[PDB]
Amino acid sequence: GPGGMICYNQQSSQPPTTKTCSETSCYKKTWRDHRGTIIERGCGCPKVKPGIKLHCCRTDKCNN
Amino acid sequence: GPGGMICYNQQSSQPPTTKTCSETSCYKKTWRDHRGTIIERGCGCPKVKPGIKLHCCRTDKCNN
Amino acid sequence: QVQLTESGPGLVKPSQTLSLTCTVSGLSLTNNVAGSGWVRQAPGKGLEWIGDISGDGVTYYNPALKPRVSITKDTSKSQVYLALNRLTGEDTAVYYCVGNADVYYWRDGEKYWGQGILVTVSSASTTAPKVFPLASSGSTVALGCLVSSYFPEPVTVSWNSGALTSGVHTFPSVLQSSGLYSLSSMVTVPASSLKSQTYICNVAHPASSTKVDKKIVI
Amino acid sequence: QVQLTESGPGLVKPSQTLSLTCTVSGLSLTNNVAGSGWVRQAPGKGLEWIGDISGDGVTYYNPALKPRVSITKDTSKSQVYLALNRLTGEDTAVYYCVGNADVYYWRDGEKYWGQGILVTVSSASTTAPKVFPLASHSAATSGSTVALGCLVSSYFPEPVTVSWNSGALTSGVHTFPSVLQSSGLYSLSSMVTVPASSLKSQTYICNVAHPASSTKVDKKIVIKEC
Amino acid sequence: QSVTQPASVSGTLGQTVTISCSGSKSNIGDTPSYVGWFQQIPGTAPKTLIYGDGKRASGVPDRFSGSVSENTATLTISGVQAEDEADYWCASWDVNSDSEVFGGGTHLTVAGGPTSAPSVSLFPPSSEELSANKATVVCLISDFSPSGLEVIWKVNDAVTNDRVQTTRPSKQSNGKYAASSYLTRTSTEWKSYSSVSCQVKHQGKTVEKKLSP
Amino acid sequence: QSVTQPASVSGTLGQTVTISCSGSKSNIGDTPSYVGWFQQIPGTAPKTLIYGDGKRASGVPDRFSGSVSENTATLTISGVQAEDEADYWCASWDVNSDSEVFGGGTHLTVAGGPTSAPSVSLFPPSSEELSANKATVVCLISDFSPSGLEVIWKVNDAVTNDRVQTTRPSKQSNGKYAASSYLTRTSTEWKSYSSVSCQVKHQGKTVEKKLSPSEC
Repeated sequence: GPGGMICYNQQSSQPPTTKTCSETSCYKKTWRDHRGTIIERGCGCPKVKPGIKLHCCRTDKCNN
Repeated sequence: GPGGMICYNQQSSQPPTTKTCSETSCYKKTWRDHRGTIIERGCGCPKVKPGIKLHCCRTDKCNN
Repeated sequence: QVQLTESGPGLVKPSQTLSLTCTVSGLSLTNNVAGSGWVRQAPGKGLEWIGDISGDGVTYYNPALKPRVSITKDTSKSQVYLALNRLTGEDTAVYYCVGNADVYYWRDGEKYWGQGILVTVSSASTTAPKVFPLASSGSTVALGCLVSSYFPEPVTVSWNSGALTSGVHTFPSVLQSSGLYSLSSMVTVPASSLKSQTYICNVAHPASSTKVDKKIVI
Repeated sequence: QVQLTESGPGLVKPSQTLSLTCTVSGLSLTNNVAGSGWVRQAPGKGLEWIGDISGDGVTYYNPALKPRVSITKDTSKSQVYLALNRLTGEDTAVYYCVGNADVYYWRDGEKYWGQGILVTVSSASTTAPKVFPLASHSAATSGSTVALGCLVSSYFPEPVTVSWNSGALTSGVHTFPSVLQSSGLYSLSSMVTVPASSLKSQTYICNVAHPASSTKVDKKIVIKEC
Repeated sequence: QSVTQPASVSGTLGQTVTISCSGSKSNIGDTPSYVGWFQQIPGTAPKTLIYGDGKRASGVPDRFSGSVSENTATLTISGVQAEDEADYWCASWDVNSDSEVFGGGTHLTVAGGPTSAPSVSLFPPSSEELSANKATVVCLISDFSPSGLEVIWKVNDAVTNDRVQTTRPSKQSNGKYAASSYLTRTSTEWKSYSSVSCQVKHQGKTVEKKLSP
Repeated sequence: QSVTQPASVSGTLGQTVTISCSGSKSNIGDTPSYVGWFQQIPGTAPKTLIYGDGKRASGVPDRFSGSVSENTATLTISGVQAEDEADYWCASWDVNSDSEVFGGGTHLTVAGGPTSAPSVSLFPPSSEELSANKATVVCLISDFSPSGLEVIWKVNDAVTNDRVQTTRPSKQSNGKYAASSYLTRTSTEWKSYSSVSCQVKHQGKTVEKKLSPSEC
């Protein structure tokens, strides 16, 4: 993006929302609960706990 | 994972193969070519260059 | 029912390796995201995580202890083993075996703790305790026995082999200038059952592998 | 037809900010995995990457320069801009604009270079060159051919170009590398070998160009007998 | 990684109380969330109150609850019973160090219960111990609340303070408190003294017991 | 991050040559692969020989090829020609520092061409320059191969080494080499000298040219 990497930050199947980020990376964690599959989107590429599937990428609006 | 995390290392759609790893994480890089999508599997969670979609996970043989 | 039972030496030499075993009943040592491991608490110190081994055999150790820590497991025997080398006095502590009944992700489930196993690191050798009697409202009287001059600190006390639990209290220990520990156990009893009922304590010093049974008669 | 043209000052003072522009023709400043940026080469030094801006506007800077570098772009104007502050003599170098025609991933495509722009960091001011003629009886390269030239003397900063007869004369021409005299100024020589018979029939002028001083000298080489 | 919790918290019976555990996004703030809260009565093994995502463990009273806001977690006891007086530990998992981190602990003192006078039992050096040329007079105070008291040994009839070692009070099975003090001398010292005495000061009261050879 | 390549490589005309670039798994060894190879003629801008995954750039001769094994990349010139004598740079992208890293450069000297004797052209100080109390004698050596030579200035007939500045030989458009030497004196010094001389030693031969001050 103009000011930094633009990236999705919505949760699970919510309406897509985007955030400007100072990180050059963007992430989509996914895990499971009694409720089902839970997805979480944001910037950076964080370290996760075992059981969480991490997917990160380094282009604008790539973490859908 | 008797001696470490066990994880897939096959390439693209080749027959699944596995290897033992001292890292506590395991990865699936995917990118594109004129030939199509190219997948690369291994252990750790390496940093990638823009254009590569990195997936990684921390359970035995999770990176299929 | 979950039951985690630690076993091992209560006294280890500063130039050895501390090896503890934990037998597990009621938990899974096979779930990929479930862990079982070791925490410890040293005197006047907080809880310190030692490490974990997962259902896949993957280990995660406390970075500050990584060079001396090895955790392994045998699911056939349903046991988890801890080994800590390059021992120091700072490694003297209560070691708890812990199990994580996780389901979907790391630490998403209930954590179960064991009773604990006190391990002392010293170049000194074990000293068995001396059990001395303590006898001297008029409706109820108080007796006891004082366990004197023992090392390391872990000592257990029972009364009438556990048959007597009402009115009983075992006290915390004390470090005398001599360098050994002493504690007192007591029970309040009916004045009427003084000459007709028997009052014995059972002291157990595991580090010296000793069990004393001392009759309290006035 | 790819063409990457750098523009900017050839002389900057140590307490200013170097601002360079690069006009791009034939490439895409819009592919998310394609970059366009700046490399530099200091005298007697190796190639040093300054930075890149991607089709998404994401920047990647050389960490060793990160606090002082800013790369931006104007896609409407098809231009990429570099800004480097806290300048020192160590920032004196040739700055190349570069473009990466990547397709599927970072740096998977061909790399295109601009012609480079020399930027000198100095508190000194520009000095235009004094073009002196070079003709001598002792310049007889061979028996059928003579050598003439012109010496570009005492100029600063270093970027200077030399032509002969406004580019009509290119055969037998050679411009030499520059030299730094004790004065702190630069000097170079350009030469051309010509037929001895044409000395009285052909005119031979050299055209020196000093861009930092916005000067163009034309020196006719006159072959006079004493 | 370090998580910090208050060193001590006080509450009255029936009052709602909170213990807070402050950390970082790498641990307490990591998602999916894990913040464990464990109760430990000094000298006991820890018992898990809250686990995982602020979930109450099996068999834990309803008054215990766990919550998390950003990088700060909080255990809430909604109506503190006196059985709740104890040490409380918070734990989390840090993803940057792949490690479980504990807080410094917080001692919860639940005060406001009924007052009880201390029963003092003063025992004499055993004939065997004196057969070892050592004398230990043993003062055992029991069944007293509040937790605090002062113990004073006296050799003969004046208070003397040499080799006196007292233990910090600890809860009993009935809910009251107990403490022990040991006066250690050489056998000759004891057999030479006219009278030793152990005095207990608690809640304004004074209970002295005396024993002589 | 740091990638290292040899400082110099030599090859004979027609001989196959390789320039190697050693790095790490974070850069040269990173997959998908990127290792660029660029040719630079001293004083010009670099041209891309190899790009991306060892792919040959547009218009680059077939004799240039690029390969990678583990963390070491290699440029292969199959049949070095005289035009190939030049500096060669390797570049890669390091993902741990998100940065492009270049090697130290490698100078390829293509030897085995025909030998040519140096033409020496000696030029005196111009009258304009002398009007400023400055004298610059200019010795221009041209059309010589191989590149190496020695320049010797002489005032009168004795060898002098003060205020002498020679440039390192450089290729000409025709393929031979050229060099320039400058003798700097004060106008009085020049007009006082009986004879200045520029001598060139090359391939065992010696070519001397001489000048003397005049009032032209």
